[PDB]
Amino acid sequence: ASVHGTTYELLRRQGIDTVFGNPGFNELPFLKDFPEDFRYILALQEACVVGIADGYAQASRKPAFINLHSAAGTGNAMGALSNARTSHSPLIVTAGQQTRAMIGVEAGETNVDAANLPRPLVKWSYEPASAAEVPHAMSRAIHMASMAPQGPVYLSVPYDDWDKDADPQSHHLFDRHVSSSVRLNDQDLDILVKALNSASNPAIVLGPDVDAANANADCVMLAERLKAPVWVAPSAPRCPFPTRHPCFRGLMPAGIAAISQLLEGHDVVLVIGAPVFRYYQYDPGQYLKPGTRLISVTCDPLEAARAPMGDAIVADIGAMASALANLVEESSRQLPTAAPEPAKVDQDAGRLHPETVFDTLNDMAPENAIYLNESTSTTAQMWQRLNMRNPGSYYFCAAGGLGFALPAAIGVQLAEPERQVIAVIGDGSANYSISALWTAAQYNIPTIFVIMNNGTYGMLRQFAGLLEAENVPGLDVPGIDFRALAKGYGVQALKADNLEQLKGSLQEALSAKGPVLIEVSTVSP
Ligand SMILES: Cc1ncc(C[n+]2csc(CCOP(=O)(O)OP(=O)(O)O)c2C)c(N)n1
Ligand SMILES: [Mg+2]
Repeated sequence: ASVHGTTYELLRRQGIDTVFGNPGFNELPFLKDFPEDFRYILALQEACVVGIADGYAQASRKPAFINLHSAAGTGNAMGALSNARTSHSPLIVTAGQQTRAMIGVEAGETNVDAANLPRPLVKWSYEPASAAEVPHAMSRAIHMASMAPQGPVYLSVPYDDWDKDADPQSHHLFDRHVSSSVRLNDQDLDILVKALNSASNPAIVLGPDVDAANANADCVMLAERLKAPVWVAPSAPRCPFPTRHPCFRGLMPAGIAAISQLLEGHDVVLVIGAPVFRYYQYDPGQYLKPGTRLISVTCDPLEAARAPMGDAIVADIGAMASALANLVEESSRQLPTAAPEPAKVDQDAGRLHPETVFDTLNDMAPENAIYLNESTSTTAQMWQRLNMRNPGSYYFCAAGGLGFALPAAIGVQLAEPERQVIAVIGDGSANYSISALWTAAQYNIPTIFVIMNNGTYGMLRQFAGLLEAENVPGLDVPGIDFRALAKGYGVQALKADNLEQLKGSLQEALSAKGPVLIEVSTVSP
């Protein structure tokens, strides 16, 4: 049968038909004789490779298979893998390794200490000891990434292994299925349910793993029965709730003191699918005001152990959310009032304000559109001004790693052809993963790229305001032509220097059959 044939049989039997890669010499014996039932998505830089696969996996809610070249190709993808760890993203990262006979010699393209290079961003890293073990190793790689908490995994395979004969017992791997859909036992669950019904002013914090689980609808019901406000946890990688539902309270501030003040007055605070408050800024204070008890449901033991406060349960987010929403009694309390409609900012005929750009997206864009965010100074306004009523409608780099949104948008749009993907990316952020645009052109993935050009790293200048950071170099990015960049990679390029220009550009981009980039002149932060 051979390792090559057996592995490709194992991948299809495990449901994988797509390979996101940038080719290399160690990868040719694996890439050769490519099965007709598989499809290869090529990106020009390995950060783009993983980013595309990442968005594809997050929207599909299935594993994604990557093929990179040795250490150099693995190294270029490490920033993406960092984002891919904090988003519990099921990624099977494979890298070709030199012939076993020359690894000790360290011949050119040898990945030295290969399993250590991904760490500590990968749940599992491995280099098989024997060619016939490779399929088994791939099997571990798939399940490791698939099993909760979902995470990136790494497998280095010497290129001489693919032609060798596979183990005849490797066929037992093909139909292996491991379940993680677990929930709290009835006795402890009923205790929790009794505490939610007893709470006089409960509150719900929802994290990215809620959207990863597609537990949004269950979380809506739970919020309705509890008649409880709902916040999305800070540094949110995803949107787990309808942003215009009367219970939704918006994006929590990323500060210790600021979160405990918001939570003050709620006896029970139920967190689901979220790390227990990840803070960006140092806002020292009380983690919790007195009279507030916190219960956290998480798929990740690291999150449960990490918490500075509260109880925690390590279970499946989907199974827990569905159990809690169907078990709780409907509260007599009145439903919370929907947050106020956002105000319209003054907009002259000149450079566009971010608020105006987000309002124009909301009226113009489809109700089932998918948004992506790498405009770091405008996140607060984007959450307020974009009505996202459906799951899988928002993605933001989980670890804050720039270069995610542009390639990921191509991956999401590939995963969801029926939904229109609009990526709002700031200037400067677009540079990290710029080559990915080519993949959208070559495969005609019709992602819309909206570039917010202010000529600066807006968030960095704003933050340098918090604290007296004066005379900080490297904060301005003047003189980039994004329409020229989009042409270089074959993406149709549009511009928008005013509102009417923006309105027209958007209507055109929505009608386009190919990818489109719109460079937007925006006002400085
Ligand atoms: C890979 C990486 N490099 C650098 C940073 C630091 N960083 C955080 S926000 C930011 C500015 C982003 O620029 P832009 O898209 O213009 O954002 P805005 O003007 O909206 O703040 C930078 C450089 C990062 N988070 N990740
Ligand atoms: Mg900017």
